[PDB]
Order: sequence, then C-alpha cells, then structure tokens
Amino acid sequence: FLSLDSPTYVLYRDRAEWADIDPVPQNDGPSPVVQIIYSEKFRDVYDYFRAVLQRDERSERAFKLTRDAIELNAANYTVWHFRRVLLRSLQKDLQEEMNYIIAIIEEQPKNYQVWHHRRVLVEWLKDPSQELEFIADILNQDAKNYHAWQHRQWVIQEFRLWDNELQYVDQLLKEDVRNNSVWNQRHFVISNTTGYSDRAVLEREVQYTLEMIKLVPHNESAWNYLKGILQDRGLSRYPNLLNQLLDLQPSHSSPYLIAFLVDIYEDMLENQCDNKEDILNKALELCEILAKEKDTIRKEYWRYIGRSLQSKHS
Amino acid sequence: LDFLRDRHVRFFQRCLQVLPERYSSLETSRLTIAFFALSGLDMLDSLDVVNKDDIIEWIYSLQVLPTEDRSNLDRCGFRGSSYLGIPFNPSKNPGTAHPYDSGHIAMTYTGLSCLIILGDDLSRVDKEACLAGLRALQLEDGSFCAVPEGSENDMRFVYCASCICYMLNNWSGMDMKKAISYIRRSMSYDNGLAQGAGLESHGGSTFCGIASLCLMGKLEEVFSEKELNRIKRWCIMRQQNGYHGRPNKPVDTCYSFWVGATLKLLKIFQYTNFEKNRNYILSTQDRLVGGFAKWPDSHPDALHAYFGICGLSLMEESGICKVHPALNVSTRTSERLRDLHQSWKT
Ligand SMILES: N#Cc1ccc(Cn2cncc2CN2CCN(c3cccc(Cl)c3)C(=O)C2)cc1
Ligand SMILES: [Zn+2]
Repeated sequence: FLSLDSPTYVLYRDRAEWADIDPVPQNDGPSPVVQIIYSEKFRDVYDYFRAVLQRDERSERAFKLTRDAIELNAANYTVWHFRRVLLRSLQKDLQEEMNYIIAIIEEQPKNYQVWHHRRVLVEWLKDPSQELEFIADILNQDAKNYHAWQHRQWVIQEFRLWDNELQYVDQLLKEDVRNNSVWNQRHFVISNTTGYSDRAVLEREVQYTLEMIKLVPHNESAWNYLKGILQDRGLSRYPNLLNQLLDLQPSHSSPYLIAFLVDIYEDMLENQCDNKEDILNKALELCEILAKEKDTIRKEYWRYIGRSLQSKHS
Repeated sequence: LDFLRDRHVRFFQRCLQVLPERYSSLETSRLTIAFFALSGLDMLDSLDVVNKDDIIEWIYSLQVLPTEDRSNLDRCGFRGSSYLGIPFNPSKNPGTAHPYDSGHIAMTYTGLSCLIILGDDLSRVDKEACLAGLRALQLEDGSFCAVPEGSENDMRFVYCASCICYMLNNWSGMDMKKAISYIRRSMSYDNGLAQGAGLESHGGSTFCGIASLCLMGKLEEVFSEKELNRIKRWCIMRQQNGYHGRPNKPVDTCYSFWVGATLKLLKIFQYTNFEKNRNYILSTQDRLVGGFAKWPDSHPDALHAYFGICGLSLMEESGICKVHPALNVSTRTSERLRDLHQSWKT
C-alpha cells in the first residue's frame, strides 16, 4: 500500500492502526560490535516488525509490514519465514505472491532467501508452469547464475520436465560454447533421461563435443565433458579416439588436448597394455611438453605427474 | 606491489566499529563480519588492538540458550545479531522464550570460532544444546539447513556442521555416514565437487567437501587414490594467475583460499605457481582504505580481505601467520583449540 518513498509516507509510530502496539527496540548491549546505524525510517519499520514477531501476530497489517521490512533488507531470512507463516495463516493468494517474488528476484538474482522463497511457493502450488520461462529470463541477464541453474534443475527433476531441456542446452551452447554451466546442464539432462550406456547416445555426444572443440579448441568445459563421459568406461577402450585426437594436435592443439592424451596413456598403463615402457615414455614426453611450453603455470604440477608415472610403471 | 599490513589492520578495526546504513543487509550476519575482522587481525597478529573481553560478552549475548523447560533444544546455537530485540544477556540467566528465535548454523560456527580466537574457553557454551540444534538441521540426504525453520541446504552448511563438531570435539552433532554420502554424491563428471548432486562443480563447494572430510579424518577412506588424483587435477586447473571458482569464469581473490586451501589439504599446493597468485591477490588490495576486493580497482569487503590474507598465508607471506587450511583459523588458534580439547578430557 503506502510506499517507503511516497511523499505521504508515515512512520508506523504515527499510524493510528498501530497505536495499540508497543514497538520493540534492538539492543546490542554496552559495547556493540559491527554496529550498523539505521535511519529513522528503517529503525521504525523494524521496531514494529520485532513487536509483531514477538507476539506472533498473524494479522493483515503484519503481512503488509513484512513488505516494507523486505524492501529495507531482503536478506533477513526471519522476515521471509514470517511472511510465509502469514501467507498460510491468512490464506493469501499465492499466485499474487508469485508475481511479487518474481519481481524481487529480478532485482536481486543472487540473494539466497528470495530463491528459497520461490521454491517453497512452487512446492505449495505444485505448479511449475511459469518456472522454465522465468529462469530463462534470469539466465538471459546472467547465463552463469548458480542460483538460477540450481532452481532450474530442481524444477525439472521435481516435475519431470525433461522434454525440452536438451534443446535449451543446445541453444545456449550456440550463444556461448564456453559457458561451463550449460555443459553441466547437458550432462544433467542426458544422464537423467537416456543415460550414456546406450552406445548410440555416447557416440552422438562424443561426436557433438569434438565438433564443439573444433570450433573453439581452447575450451576447458568441452574437454571436461568429453573426458567426463568416457573416463569411467575407460579411456583406453576407445582406440579411434586416441588417433582422432593425435590428428588434431597439428592445428587444433591446446593444453587440454595434451592433458587428455596423457590421461589416455595413463589408462593404458593401468590396464597392462602392450609396449608399457614405450607408452610411459609417450606420456612423460607430453608431461614435459606441458610443463616447459604448453601449460607452464602448472610447470611444477606436470613434472610432479611425470615423476608419479615413472615410479608407478617401471 | 607490497603487502599493506598496517592498512589492513585498520580496515579490520573499522569493521568491528560502526558502519553506515548502506550495510544494513549485513545485520543478520554481523557475527560473521566480526569473525572476518577478528580472525583477520589474529592472522596479522594484532588482536591486541581490540578489547577481547567486551567482544566475548557480545558474542555470548548471541547464544540461543535452552529455556527453563528445555523445550527449544532443537533451536539452540548462535544468532547472527540481536535483530530480534531479545534483551541483552551474555549467556547468564536462562533462555527468554521467543516464537522465532533460533540459531543459524553459519553463526554457530563463526561464533564458536570467534570465542576461541579471543581466548575464551567455551565454558559458557551449552555444548549439548548446540549439538542438539545441529542434529536438527541435517536432512535425510545428509546435507544441512542453516535454521530449524527451514532454508536452502547444501555443501556450505555441511562444512559449518563439520567445523562445529570439530571445535566442540564431539561428532554427535551429525550422522557422519549420511554427510559423507552427500559429499560423495556431489562429485561431478568433471571431478570437482558441487553444492549438491548434479550441480556445476565449484571451488567453494569443493573446499567445503574436502575440508569437511579432513576435519572428520576420512579423506583417504572416502575417496580412492584415483579419485583424489582427479579432484587434484580439477582444483589445480583453477589457477589462471589468481584463481577462479569454475571453468571459464574470471578469477576472484577469495578462490586463492577456497581452491588454494583445498590444494594444500590434498598436499599439492606446493606445485602451484606462487608468484602469479601473490601478484594477483596484491593487485586487488585497496591502497587507500585497506582490505582486498575480488578484482583489482574494485570495492573491498571483510570477506575478501580475510580470504585474500589467508590466501597469502598459504604461501607464507612475510608478516602473516600460517592458516589452518581446514578449520579456517590461524594455526596458533587451532593449537589453542587442541589444548582446550585436552584440558576437557579429564
Ligand atoms: N562454498 C561456497 C561458495 C559459494 C559461493 C561463492 C561465490 N562468492 C565469491 N565471492 C563471494 C562469494 C559469495 N559467497 C561467500 C561464501 N559463502 C559461504 C561459503 C561457505 C560457508 C558459508 Cl555459510 C557461506 C557464501 O554463501 C557466498 C564462493 C564460495
Ligand atoms: Zn569472492
């Protein structure tokens, strides 16, 4: 109702409807630590908020008071909890609250309390119809917002809305193939629908990734996905992969590719392969290439990996 | 350039004093701001510039003690501040019953942590009540919530729970088997640890997961050598100059600790590039007001000032105590905590 910056705004201590309530002040004791100074307006709203909380007053005026408390400080989790208590007690229109929280989140997309509030609402309404579109809007202003992706995965899992996510993922990877969040989403969708045990799926994915890698060879996310979907099956169990990668080294080289090769060679040594001493040398040669010229910042790491390979396979 | 030690000491001093209303959103987490400041001063060996006694009383006034009828055990711990209006009481008289007064896991953690840093012996801490409160926060999947009324649940709170159990030297505060299960299930296909199953692995959650296991003394038991090698690879790949929290994201000073501390716990921080990391951290230093920001020429805050200093500590900066990578307090403080534990066992 009465906005905090309205010309006609009136402190709660001057409102007739609040005459019966005695405001409760905050007291940090004798020597306060990390004390925040509050304006008259701010302290006034919260002095009445404390009063209403202390008495657990489930009133309509209290509900309106939370709107002001939230405007002053949306990070106060107690205020949000109390607002939820009131939403239930007063049986307020939850569809209206969805509009409210939708606006709040757009203004504060990184606030934990507002995302939690929205999730509780969606659980109450058992209605996820607005979710995917709302999240797509937030992701449009920040494609890596961890809160948005978390909420998106919750909605999709909770209401089984997998049907169009893989297409959404493909759309976003075209906009920015380097978005690590989207690659994570891709694995999320696939491993929760078809899985990767279907050789046709695995092949489709490995092929898709190699295509993306060819477009932008220096992309950790793409390489991590490729290694991620194959590492547990056994990298050495894919002979054509090793050669297809060695054929990229000429032009599409990068430390990620070199690292992948070292990992392939290591899987081989782990599975008593043929030419153990020859393979080991192929790995060591790459570790040193990474340390001396391709991934110098991790120079000491790669050399450490090298020494680890020698003392384990000789 | 160089480490502006004196300026950072003043910065932390100011954090403990008075702040402009533009910092109102910190109200419910003032205790963690105090932690960053105190632990930061401790790290710089300057706790003498503050009145340890006054602060200890303030902290104790934040403890949610059980009521006479002990009907609120599931809600005990520490508050972030006195925003509820409960009458000042430095854990003296019993607990003043209130419909919405309860602890917050991150506050219980930073609270206990602050008391130890200040020299208190935790005698006024109702240990059993805190542990009861902690247990109540754990979910079926093993993770934790921050407050009994409900909140989001993730790795961050698993770490808080672990720190609390470690400091109170009693793990009855959690079902360790379920917590470990949650931590394992958070491992991503790229080998880093995420906030929860299926989510994007992140430097912060990886630290929380690994540090929790180390505090439980079960790192080796939970992850195989092959697994730990994969996690190490994921972590050390985070260094660009300074460290970022996830692939293809810009670096942020605080990751020098989140990731750096993880690497330290995994015993391979020694193989990272110290110079480029140090240069980046120092470049985010605010030469005028002190403290550190996440990026150069950006506004500093208590969190990044503290983590920037702890990041520097990892490489043993001249003028900064060694940090306990898992507990997130000075080794001096962790040593004092050891004594405390010994003294209790009698
Ligand atoms: N973990 C993590 C994490 C999450 C997000 C970030 C992103 N980030 C980067 N600079 C500042 C941040 C925000 N963080 C600080 C750590 N933290 C946390 C960590 C552990 C415990 C508790 Cl109670 C809280 C948070 O909740 C929010 C960094 C680290
Ligand atoms: Zn940061």
